[PDB]
Amino acid sequence: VTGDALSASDIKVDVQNLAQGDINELGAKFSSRDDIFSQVDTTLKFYTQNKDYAVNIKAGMTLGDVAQSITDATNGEVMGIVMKTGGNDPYQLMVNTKNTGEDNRVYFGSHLQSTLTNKNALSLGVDGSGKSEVSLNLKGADGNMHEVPIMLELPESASIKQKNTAIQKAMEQALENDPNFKNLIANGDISIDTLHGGESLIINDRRGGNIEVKGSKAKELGFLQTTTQESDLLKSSRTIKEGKLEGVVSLNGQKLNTDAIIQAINAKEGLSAFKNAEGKLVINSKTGMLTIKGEDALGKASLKDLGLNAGMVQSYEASQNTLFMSKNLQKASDSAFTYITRPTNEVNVNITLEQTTEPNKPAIIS
Repeated sequence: VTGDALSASDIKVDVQNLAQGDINELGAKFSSRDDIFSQVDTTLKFYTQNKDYAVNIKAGMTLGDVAQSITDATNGEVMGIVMKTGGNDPYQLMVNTKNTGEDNRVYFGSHLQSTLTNKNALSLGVDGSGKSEVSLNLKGADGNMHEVPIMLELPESASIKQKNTAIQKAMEQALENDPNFKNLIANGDISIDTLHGGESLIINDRRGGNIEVKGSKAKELGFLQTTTQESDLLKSSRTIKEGKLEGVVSLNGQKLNTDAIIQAINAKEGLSAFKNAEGKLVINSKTGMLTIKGEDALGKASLKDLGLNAGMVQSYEASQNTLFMSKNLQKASDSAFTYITRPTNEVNVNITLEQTTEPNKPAIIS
């Protein structure tokens, strides 16, 4: 092998890109690994390797705790690592992938994903009922859901890749042209990336808000799923205990056959509850926030029988802004080269790619 671009175990190899894992900063600066990361229970939501993960975070956890818990939630596929950086509080939480290749980008919050399987022409307009044939429903700068029409008159595409780019542009142009979205696209909270070599689009909202692709023509873009799953705020650890439970407890102040409790909860403004397929109490709040407390000794002692803890719990969405700022430092990406692309640097005639090469001066195995 000539130069320094690869090591093999008369062949000419231009190495354009190397395969990479993802590297992200998540969370604020800390003075110490031991400082408290969050004083509230909450969930860190992200998506990678085609899997949604929800890492539970408990009130009073340390930065060190959260780092490890990311690693433990994912079985080591996503590594929660602490790295010294700059400034007075040096410690910053990093979330880095174990693996290389495009499929390992980490998308925080919510996302919808498409798969185009044809290059047919589409016109995206307005149906005979006056409704957008395709529209994007996202959470706006004001905290309310809004509808962004997506219009597009596109002849047959030469490839699936140029079609998707076009859609991407259309969606990006719409969002940039709407007051409720202009700055969410500028600051990176809302993005629309292409993936799987052009075959797929992914809308991601790092704040975690609902995403919907609506309209008579959503299917034509290839969204199997057209809405993201609003994930529930609080779920008991245990089925509610059988028999006489006693005392008074509060949910955001509001005083109290897990059925009886459900009906009790639903009669309170901005709280909702239901019974799971496992028989468990699930409580929601409009604010994304719950504070559980016992209103008298017996209540204090009965929270465990409802599989609850005295404390505050927050939706990811409710706590994203304070606990979970994210910035990508390096994007997971496939390797790219030519005698061809691949999701790792190990290209098996065995070859490991180590560096890019300069045009007209490639690696020669001989």
